[PDB]
Amino acid sequence: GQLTLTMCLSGSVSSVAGPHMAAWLSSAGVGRLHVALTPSAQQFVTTNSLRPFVNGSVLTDETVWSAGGAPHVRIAAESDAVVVAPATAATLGKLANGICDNIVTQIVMAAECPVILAPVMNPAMLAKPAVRRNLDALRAEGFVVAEPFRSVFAVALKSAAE
Amino acid sequence: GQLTLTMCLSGSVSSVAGPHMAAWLSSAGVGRLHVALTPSAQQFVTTNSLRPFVNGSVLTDETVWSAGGAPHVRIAAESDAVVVAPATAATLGKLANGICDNIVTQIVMAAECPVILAPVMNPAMLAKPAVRRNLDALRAEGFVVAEPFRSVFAVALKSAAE
Amino acid sequence: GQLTLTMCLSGSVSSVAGPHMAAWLSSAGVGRLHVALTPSAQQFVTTNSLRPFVNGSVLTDETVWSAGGAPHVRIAAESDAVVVAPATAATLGKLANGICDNIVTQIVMAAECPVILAPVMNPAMLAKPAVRRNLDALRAEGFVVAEPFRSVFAVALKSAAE
Amino acid sequence: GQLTLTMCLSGSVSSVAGPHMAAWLSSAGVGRLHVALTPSAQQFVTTNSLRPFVNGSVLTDETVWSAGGAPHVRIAAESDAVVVAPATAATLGKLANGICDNIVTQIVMAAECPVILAPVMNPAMLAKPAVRRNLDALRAEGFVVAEPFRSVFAVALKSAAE
Amino acid sequence: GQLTLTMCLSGSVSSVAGPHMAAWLSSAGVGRLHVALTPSAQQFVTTNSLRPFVNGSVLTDETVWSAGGAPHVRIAAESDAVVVAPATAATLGKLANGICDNIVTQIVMAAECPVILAPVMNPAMLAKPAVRRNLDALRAEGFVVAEPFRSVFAVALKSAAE
Amino acid sequence: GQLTLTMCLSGSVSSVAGPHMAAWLSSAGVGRLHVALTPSAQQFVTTNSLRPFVNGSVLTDETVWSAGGAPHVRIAAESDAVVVAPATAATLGKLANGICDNIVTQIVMAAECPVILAPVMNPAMLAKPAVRRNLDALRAEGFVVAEPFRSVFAVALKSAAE
Amino acid sequence: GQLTLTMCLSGSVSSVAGPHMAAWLSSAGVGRLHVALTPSAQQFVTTNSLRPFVNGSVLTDETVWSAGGAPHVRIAAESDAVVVAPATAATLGKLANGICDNIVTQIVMAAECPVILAPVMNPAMLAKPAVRRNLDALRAEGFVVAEPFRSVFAVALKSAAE
Amino acid sequence: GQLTLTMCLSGSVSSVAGPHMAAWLSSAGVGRLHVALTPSAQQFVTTNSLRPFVNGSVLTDETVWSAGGAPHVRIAAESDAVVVAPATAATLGKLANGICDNIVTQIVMAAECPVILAPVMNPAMLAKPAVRRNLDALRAEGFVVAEPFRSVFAVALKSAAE
Amino acid sequence: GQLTLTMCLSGSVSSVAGPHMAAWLSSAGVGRLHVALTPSAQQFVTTNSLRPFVNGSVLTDETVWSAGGAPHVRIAAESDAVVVAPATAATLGKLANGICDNIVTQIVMAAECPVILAPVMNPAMLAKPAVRRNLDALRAEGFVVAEPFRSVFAVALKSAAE
Amino acid sequence: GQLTLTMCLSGSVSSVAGPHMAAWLSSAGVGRLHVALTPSAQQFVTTNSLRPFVNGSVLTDETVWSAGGAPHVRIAAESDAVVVAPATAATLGKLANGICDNIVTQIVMAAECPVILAPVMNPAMLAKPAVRRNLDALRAEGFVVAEPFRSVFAVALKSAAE
Amino acid sequence: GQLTLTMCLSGSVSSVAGPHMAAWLSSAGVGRLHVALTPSAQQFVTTNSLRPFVNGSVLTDETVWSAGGAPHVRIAAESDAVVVAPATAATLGKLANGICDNIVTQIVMAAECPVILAPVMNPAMLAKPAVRRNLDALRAEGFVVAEPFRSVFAVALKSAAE
Amino acid sequence: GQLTLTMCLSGSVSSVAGPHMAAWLSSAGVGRLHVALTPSAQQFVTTNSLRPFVNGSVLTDETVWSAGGAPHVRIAAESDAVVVAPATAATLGKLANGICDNIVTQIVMAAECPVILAPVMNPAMLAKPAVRRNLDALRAEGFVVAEPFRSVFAVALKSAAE
Ligand SMILES: Cc1cc2nc3c(=O)[nH]c(=O)nc-3n(C[C@H](O)[C@H](O)[C@H](O)COP(=O)(O)O)c2cc1C
Ligand SMILES: Cc1cc2nc3c(=O)[nH]c(=O)nc-3n(C[C@H](O)[C@H](O)[C@H](O)COP(=O)(O)O)c2cc1C
Ligand SMILES: Cc1cc2nc3c(=O)[nH]c(=O)nc-3n(C[C@H](O)[C@H](O)[C@H](O)COP(=O)(O)O)c2cc1C
Repeated sequence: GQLTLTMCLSGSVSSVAGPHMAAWLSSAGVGRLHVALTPSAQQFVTTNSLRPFVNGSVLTDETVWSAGGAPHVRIAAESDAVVVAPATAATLGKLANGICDNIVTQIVMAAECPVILAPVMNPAMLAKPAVRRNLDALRAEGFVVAEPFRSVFAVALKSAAE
Repeated sequence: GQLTLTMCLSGSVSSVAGPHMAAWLSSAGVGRLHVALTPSAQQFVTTNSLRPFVNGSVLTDETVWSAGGAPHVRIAAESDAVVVAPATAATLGKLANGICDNIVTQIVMAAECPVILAPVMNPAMLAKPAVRRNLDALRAEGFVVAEPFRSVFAVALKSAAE
Repeated sequence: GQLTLTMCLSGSVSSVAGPHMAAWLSSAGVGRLHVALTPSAQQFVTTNSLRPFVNGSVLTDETVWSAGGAPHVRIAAESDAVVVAPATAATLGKLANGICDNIVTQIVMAAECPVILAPVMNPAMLAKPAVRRNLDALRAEGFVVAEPFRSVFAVALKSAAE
Repeated sequence: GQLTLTMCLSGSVSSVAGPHMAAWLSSAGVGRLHVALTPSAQQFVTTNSLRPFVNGSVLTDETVWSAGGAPHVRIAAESDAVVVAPATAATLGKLANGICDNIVTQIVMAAECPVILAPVMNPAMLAKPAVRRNLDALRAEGFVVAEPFRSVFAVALKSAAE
Repeated sequence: GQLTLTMCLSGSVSSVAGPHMAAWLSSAGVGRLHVALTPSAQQFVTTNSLRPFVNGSVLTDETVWSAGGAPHVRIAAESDAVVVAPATAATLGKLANGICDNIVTQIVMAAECPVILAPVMNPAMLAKPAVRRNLDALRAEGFVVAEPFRSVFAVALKSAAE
Repeated sequence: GQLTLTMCLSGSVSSVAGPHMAAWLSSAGVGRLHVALTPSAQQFVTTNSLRPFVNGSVLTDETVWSAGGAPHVRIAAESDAVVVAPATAATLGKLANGICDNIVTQIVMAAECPVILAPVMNPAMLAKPAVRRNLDALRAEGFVVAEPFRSVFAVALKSAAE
Repeated sequence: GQLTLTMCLSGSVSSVAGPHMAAWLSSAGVGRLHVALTPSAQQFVTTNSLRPFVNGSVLTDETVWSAGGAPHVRIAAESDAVVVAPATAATLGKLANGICDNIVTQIVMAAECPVILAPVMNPAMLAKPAVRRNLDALRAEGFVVAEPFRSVFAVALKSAAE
Repeated sequence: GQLTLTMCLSGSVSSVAGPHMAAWLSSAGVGRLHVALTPSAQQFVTTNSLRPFVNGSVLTDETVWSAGGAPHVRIAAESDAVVVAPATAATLGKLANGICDNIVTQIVMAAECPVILAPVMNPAMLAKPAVRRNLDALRAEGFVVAEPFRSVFAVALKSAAE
Repeated sequence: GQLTLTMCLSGSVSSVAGPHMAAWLSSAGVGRLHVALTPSAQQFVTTNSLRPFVNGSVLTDETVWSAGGAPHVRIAAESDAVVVAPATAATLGKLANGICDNIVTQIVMAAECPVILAPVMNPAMLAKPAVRRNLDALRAEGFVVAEPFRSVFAVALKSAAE
Repeated sequence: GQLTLTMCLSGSVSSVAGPHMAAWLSSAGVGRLHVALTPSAQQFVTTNSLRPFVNGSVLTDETVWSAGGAPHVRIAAESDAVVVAPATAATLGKLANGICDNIVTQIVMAAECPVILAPVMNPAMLAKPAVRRNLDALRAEGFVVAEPFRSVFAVALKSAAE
Repeated sequence: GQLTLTMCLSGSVSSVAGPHMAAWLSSAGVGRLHVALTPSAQQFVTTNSLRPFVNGSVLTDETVWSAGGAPHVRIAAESDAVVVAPATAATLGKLANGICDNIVTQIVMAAECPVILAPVMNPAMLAKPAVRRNLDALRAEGFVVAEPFRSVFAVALKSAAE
Repeated sequence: GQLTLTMCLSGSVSSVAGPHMAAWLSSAGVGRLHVALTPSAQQFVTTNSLRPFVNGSVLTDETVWSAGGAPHVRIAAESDAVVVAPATAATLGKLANGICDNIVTQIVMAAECPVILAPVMNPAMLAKPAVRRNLDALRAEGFVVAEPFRSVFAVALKSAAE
């Protein structure tokens, strides 16, 4: 009802569910919804597919660049929860190592609200030691790592209540 | 099992469900799946979001132009059913009046298999006389008009059996 | 005074009068004025020539695409009258057959307010049977067809009162 | 001898015969020959392949746009016959419904001379009800529909005599 | 009747009246009409909106560059009057100081016929000392400055008689 | 506190101080701050370097063109002082001669508030007669010429009080 | 029946007959047909006009570049005859002097099968000494020079039998 | 003989040896050879220099993007060994930290076969602590790190046997 | 007086004299003057530098391509003399071997009037055997080779008299 | 011998003599020669036509922009004379009014050496009052105005001696 | 005096101080100054704003790419100190993990001189565990981390003395 | 030791050995090394792969064009030997016939030092009469033709000694 939730989409084909998830959130209590995309995510989701379901901003690296300022960092501050779903190995690896080189990773690293991450990758990657350690680091950040999607957004909304 | 189905996507935001529908069809009996997009549909679905679920071709006007030939018309001939879902007012209006100016409308007008159409538009358009008459014309073509999505593909698969 | 009027411009050289008409409307009672252009209309009118006289939006297909959403359909809903003046043979033919492939035709087909159309073409086209039938269809839509420009906007403003 | 004939080419591969037909006409009595192409026709014929055989204009949508004015409509007025050969389903459908959205359809709808049309399409389209009705409409226009190419231009030249 | 008049358009929104003025002149005695545009004027008028009313040339900086030669200077020589209407502060300032950096200013400075100028600007500029002095300089050139549009073209046509 | 100040930046390397000056003004009483750039100034300052310190608009010629309207002239009207700092020889020369060919010069010539100018150039230019006369003209305009930067903005803020 | 024939097209307007010739060959015994174009030939023939009649490859310099490898040289090796028809003066001159700077000349110089060449040029070139000598050189290569088109392809098919 | 080997090339000038190495492998027992390039590697090797020696795919980020799907991940699965040679500091650092942001790093992190890495960098980097730790991490992945090129491919082929 | 002369310019820096030579010819008896440029010549001469002195056509490869037809070959036929001055080694080599791959070489090889050539190159090229033989071939063509510029055009004008 | 001379070229067709003049200067005593072009001058002279005769820099606005710094102002300081020949009305007007908006005008206004200007324009401009006054202003600058080209460079070289 | 210092600028708005800092260094003892920018830094600083104060090179990724070679690595070797100020979270994270994917990170990782880093970020990032660990890693590299700008360059100059 | 050698690379895949050969030469006595590429060679070698091994210039047609002047001809003059290795059929054919249309062929034809050529082509071309004659012509030029690569550069270095 009174919640501002920011949804982040990574370069996984699962992010085609973005518009469906945004509608699920919109067609429920969520007051403000924001969506941010990594560059790779834009090969699987278009911003025009998200805008009809998103009463906040739909942010890409190009959108934020041409607008100037740091509107994404304002949105991080204004969020009661930030969800990265799907979260690719690459995005998890960047967050785990503090390398915020796009708008999605900058939003997460600027956020002080609960952060829920939903890793998605082939299990030929999810058991690799380097990925295990990244999940360890992400969890030391205080982030919630939901291994292995409506269940994910339920946990985010609960955390956003407090 | 032994069926070749071609799915067509129109410039409605509902066509973001394309990849989910293609996976539903793929994760079932369908043997060959093809997908064709109108130019306007590409603002809502990317071809890269469809390709992982489509063991046939993913066709756009640009894809077919640069390849040369009429591969879409070969695919129409090889199809046991053609589904347009969603079908915009514009696409319904073009088919209803024999104006096949893109690959999607050319596939439908070349097809001799069952054709199932799923109109999607605001009801401020669906009760307009011109749209009613277009649906009359589409139905005189022998096309199945499913007013007002898994139910739609079920009817297509039944017709494709005979 | 309390009226929202949307003016649509077609690919006829007569649409160079757009800015003059918008000023006439603005320099009178009209409360909100919107203007939409077909792609062909943009070879005869620039958006920058309209903006100084238009306190609402000036919409083209490119403007609406990059903005995302359906702001033109919101504007159709918010309009007390929609005027297409000039209305080319091509635009009349598309409306008459329910083929809304640009923002102007989508606005008209989404509108539930009075719609006034001002055909403009060489009389070598206006007596062609196909054009006569299109005008028949447009008039069955409930649209007001003003054969053969201030008089046109007067009729629109009267209808918008009720 | 004293005749001005305008030849129109549609997006069918048969329009590669354009240059051969223009030479046949040129290498005979025809006094002025003009040629107009639809955008789709330009994937099958180049203007440079036509110009050596055409003592009038070779018109495309881009040619006419950059030149300004309506030189194609002047050419329609100056023609003693207009031939569309090949005429695609799409072009026939547009003419049949009064939607002149390119230079070829504008020339036909502006012409007051005899108009001869040569449909070309797969018979999976030519027996479709919507195409049958379009041919009915084209023939109510007074156009000569030559179902199912030198024979076509012979009929055009006879009509141009009166 | 026997007069050649060149009309120049500046980067003021008033130059949208260009096509209407050209038709007024054309729909009267004027024998040859030419039109030239500054680059800024092209954000308010298109050349395609002028060409149907202009039996001479419609000149822009790009048109003249790609054509080569100085066709605009030939047109200045062939003119019985040159009208700049509207004349922006910038164009007045350039003429007043002999800086002909575009085709419009080159036409005026090459002309030996009567030159009529119609300043248009917000009165926050027209009382500025620098603009007053520019008008002084323009008038020392022998130009007719019509402070503060059919009346303007009437004065030009009278001067062109002698 | 209650002041609207517009800062203009010219094509001098000194305009890299723009962001620092905007922060100095912002980190003080100034209520609304606007910034406008000449095209040459954009080789030394980016708009993204200014936006974080500017609670009004950051205007370039391209920004204003694509937005349509004259938002810069609205901003001139709404300003209690306009500062050009640095002011190049070229910009001083244009203002001095009433040639407002970009957004910065248009803002100054439209402004009725105090105008403070800070010339910056090599003294091989500042003693040239033509530049001396331009400063004479600028000062006859009522502009404050601060020969030969915080001191400049102090004078502007004092004048803006009345 | 069992023959692989490669047809090469040069920058002569006669190469518009390419699609007609390819259909003649296809609508006969020829088993594999390949077509290669010089860059200049592409101003007279499009690849999309050839592809429907060509069951092998349609090769241009750009096609081969982006594909990588030397697929044209594989096709030369696999050919039972190579026909250049029309063969321009420029292409004849390059072959005659061993300068294979495009895909067409590389195919001929790599071919070990019979090579049939059909010169086409104005007789103001065909009697020039330099062209006579080039034909001498081409014929010393073992190539068949058919001075001065179905007859040409008949000779090629006979040679391909042995 | 029966082995599928994938060779990866990084942005080191040493990757100009790629084509020579691919020929060495091809001119030996290797059955299927694939090559993948990082974006930086393409300033030192062209894909056209590799294709003649590579009977599998030559993959770049652009190649895979436009093709859609994950053909590189299929190739990782089908490989009996993956060699990165040369492996830059940047590529080693990305693999070491699970950041697969290009096709080369995605292939390695998806591979379940032996992975052999050949670091190449100035020793001013190879003794840096951060690089030492990356090599530690790479070796904990089970990768073979060949400090400090035919010897490297020999070790890969031995591992691929089992 | 009654002569049509075509001047050709090659990629030598000496062709900057083109405009001066065209004026010399124009400021004398020459009735029609045409100028053609090789692509390399356009790095040393612009067409806009020639047009003011040339009452015929100024032809480049791009000019002729976009115009369609063979206007250069018409100009060759209409010429009483063709001069190539300067003539580079490359252009001499192409003519000598019948390789007319640009508009300049096509004009010469189509011309039946006297042809005068003025070689210009470093003497490190003019004594090379291959260049000597090319001059032998050019002279067997009947061309006049003026080893080693007003004197050259005098010889051309004398030959053009007969 | 020991002199550094900078030659400036304006947008007059006379600047095609630039390369000839630079060679005349080079083929004499001049030690360092620099050349600068206005943007309009580049439609009549190419930089590649000047470079072979210029042992200093050949400067355009684009050259200086991409290089950064003010190399043209360094060259002004290092010059013993600066010649503008031809000097257009526009360039004279800019210098006369202190508006150095390109590299050529910046060089002149930065120069402390003798400056020689050679006006070139149609006498329909040279007797205009505004141009007369500009020449008055140029001469008050201390510049030498050579009304109405080797004679011009002789005067410059004499002044450069002192 | 005898020192070569390389200054690196990251994608923080603080890097607009780059030109001011370079002038401070230049207007002091520093003998050679170099500046390198990350791609993101170029949205806040232009190279043209730095060049006037930098007697060495101003390096970007594009500059180094087009020049070829590794001039940045030569500059790293020639430096007595390298300062990254501001250093973003992203750049710190890359250095901390040995991922030198741009010219700035390559310069630091190649440098054997003292390296001083000035982190700049919102404290919502500087207390994140992943950033703390990166600073730990940077400091294990021997780098000087100046938490939380003239003071920073003072420490760099002291270290460069030894 | 004291030798300047220029290496030329043709459009053969063998030119990928360019960087290895340049290093072999550099890692030996050669004092100055230059490298020039044909346009086709750039699909197989990048300039950035050569620059690290080349202490002279790496020249392409685009490099030389944008630089102006004839730096390649200066390099030809300064060379003690010029090697073309590999030399394609096309490049051999051009040299053999004096057609220097790119920088590589211009360097060879300008060179007065020993010239060593290493033909590389499929033997389906090397026994063609036209290629045999080209080798005859190349050898009459005094060039050394090394039929059928370190051995080639050894012969060049021996000749360069005298
Ligand atoms: C956000 C958005 C949603 C739209 N949804 C629909 C829709 O659901 N049904 C429809 O007929 N048109 C819809 N339109 C309008 C169509 O996109 C438009 O008519 C288009 O030209 C259809 O093109 P196509 O039928 O060739 O795909 C929508 C437009 C926008 C901007
Ligand atoms: C073919 C041609 C020749 C011209 N010749 C002159 C000339 O001789 N003198 C002049 O003042 N302007 C001449 N002009 C107009 C100038 O090019 C125009 O004023 C231009 O903007 C000058 O720019 P610049 O002074 O910055 O070089 C000519 C224009 C054209 C198209
Ligand atoms: C993959 C490939 C390899 C080639 N190898 C050769 C070759 O080894 N020798 C040759 O003469 N031509 C070869 N060619 C053809 C040449 O690239 C072609 O003739 C080109 O225009 C030569 O240009 P250049 O001599 O100006 O560099 C090859 C072409 C391709 C696509």
